Amino acid sequence: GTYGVVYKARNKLTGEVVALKKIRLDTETEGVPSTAIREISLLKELNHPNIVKLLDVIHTENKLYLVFEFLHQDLKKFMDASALTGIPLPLIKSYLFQLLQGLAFCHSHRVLHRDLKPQNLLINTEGAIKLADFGLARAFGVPVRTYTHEVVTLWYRAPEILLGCKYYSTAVDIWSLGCIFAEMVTRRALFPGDSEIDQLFRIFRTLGTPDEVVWPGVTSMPDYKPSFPKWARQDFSKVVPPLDEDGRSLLSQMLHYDPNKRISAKAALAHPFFQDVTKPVPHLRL
Amino acid sequence: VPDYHEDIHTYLREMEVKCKPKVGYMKKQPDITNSMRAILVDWLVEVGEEYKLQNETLHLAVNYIDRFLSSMSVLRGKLQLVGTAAMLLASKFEEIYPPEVAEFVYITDDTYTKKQVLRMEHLVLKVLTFDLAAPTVNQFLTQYFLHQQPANCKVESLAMFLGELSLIDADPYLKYLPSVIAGAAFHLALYTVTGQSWPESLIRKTGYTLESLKPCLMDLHQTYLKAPQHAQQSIREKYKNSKYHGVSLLNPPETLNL
Amino acid sequence: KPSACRNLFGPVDHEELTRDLEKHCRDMEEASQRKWNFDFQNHKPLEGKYEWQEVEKGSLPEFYYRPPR
Repeated sequence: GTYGVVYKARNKLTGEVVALKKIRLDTETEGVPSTAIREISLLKELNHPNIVKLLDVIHTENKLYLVFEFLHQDLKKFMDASALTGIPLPLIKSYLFQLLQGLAFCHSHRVLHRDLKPQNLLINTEGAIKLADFGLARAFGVPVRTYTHEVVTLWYRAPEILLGCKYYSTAVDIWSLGCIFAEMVTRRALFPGDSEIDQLFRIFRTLGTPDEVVWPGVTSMPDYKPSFPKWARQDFSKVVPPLDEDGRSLLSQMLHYDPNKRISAKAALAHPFFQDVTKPVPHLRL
Repeated sequence: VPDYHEDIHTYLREMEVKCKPKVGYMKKQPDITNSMRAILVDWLVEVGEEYKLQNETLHLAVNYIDRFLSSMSVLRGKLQLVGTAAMLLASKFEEIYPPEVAEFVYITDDTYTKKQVLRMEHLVLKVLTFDLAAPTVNQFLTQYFLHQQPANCKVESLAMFLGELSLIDADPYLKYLPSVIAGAAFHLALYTVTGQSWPESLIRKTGYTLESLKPCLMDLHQTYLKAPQHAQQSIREKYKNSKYHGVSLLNPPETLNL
Repeated sequence: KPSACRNLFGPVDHEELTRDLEKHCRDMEEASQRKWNFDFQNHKPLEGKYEWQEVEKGSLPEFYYRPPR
């Protein structure tokens, strides 16, 4: 499936297989895409074992080449492939741990990924999972200013963004990661909305419609509407049934409405859920 | 969510020492001068205002310019081209909606062509090796503001005003780090508006004191004092606007209390 | 017209300007083509040490061929 080819190559040493990525450039108007400008500038500042390495960039007369670290598969495809099998908890725990490491690194280097989804998390035969695609990433500031609205693939978009938050932060990436965590457990997306309003309603039905108590200021947000149906919060054990006490604890902390209360990637790294983490190789052949 | 504030502050302190243009680079330029540079930067303040771009975008562009001029020889007729290319790159990097190339060509009163702006863009990226995520005086100020006793928008606007003035003059500002210029701007602005000084909480954070900031402060106070007589006036005009509480109109103190 | 709309240091020799820029831009080829034994100019693999092979898009993660937004 999928029309086209990609140049791949193997050398030796530690970083032997690499993939070539190429961009055609508009010479009379626009020039280098700003997405490429953000990904290249930011990615070259993010050398971490859980962040897919940008190894080189070649800017020719009308083309821009990106030499990346090569990885076998992506999480969406892995989950699709394991759709009827079930990913072992030890492998789920290892993936989450590693994703938190990679995310924490991004944040401590003032970069928001802003588009964390299974398709952007690449995996290899050794049990490693890495963050890919920083085309929508942005270098943030302290305090954060107002940035691009309604970012993040719908299914993984935090309610702050949906409610029109004037300012959003690192917490938008933790929400996405919480959705992916829940998804690795069932292989089915947590909140597959069909529109912005549908996405919000799905979140409210699962986590309950937020009030001023749960999320101070929620009812003053730009896109908040008092017409919102008031759903009751459901037993967290019901959100993802297979998850244990520790898993549910972490997930609930990752899906906290209040972005100022939602757990940080570095804080999550110390949660008892990881008390037994290891690095299993995938359960299916890649 | 102040969870990463310290990590970030430390990371920026590390990166600013790297993304720092050569202090005496202008001597190596066969044709351009500090005065031509002041002229270029001032026009960029105007361009930033015309297209309602962020102040960060302006600071980034100046960083790119100085780094490019720190290694590339440029004749006076290509200087505005480097400036336009740098602003385009900073807009692409920082802005939600960056102005199109045609808008940048227009704004130069049609001095260069679209293809030319793009080839220059190609050249700046190559020379800077795509390292565009540079720390700025603006990024540090933004962090220091979180230490106001209590928050004052007039202090913030005046501090931002002082930080921008530092951009115009390669001599002496090229010799100070963004974090230092930001410290001096915050203190001078705070002192001017409230009579208070560099907070001790900020000494714990930065490790800077008025003593370490002094040299920058002496320079900055003089710049602040002579500002109404400067050949370049786009920043002063910009800060007369009520958006910035008309802070450029305020009177600088005669002396400081160091 | 607006006030920001200004030329700063005079008219430019467009023919020579474009030619000077073309030259300067002709740098990114050198050592990279060397390291990866690939001719980025002509998009043609070469030399050896990196066994370049064109693989079909369905065999590797879609990220690798995904175009910018």
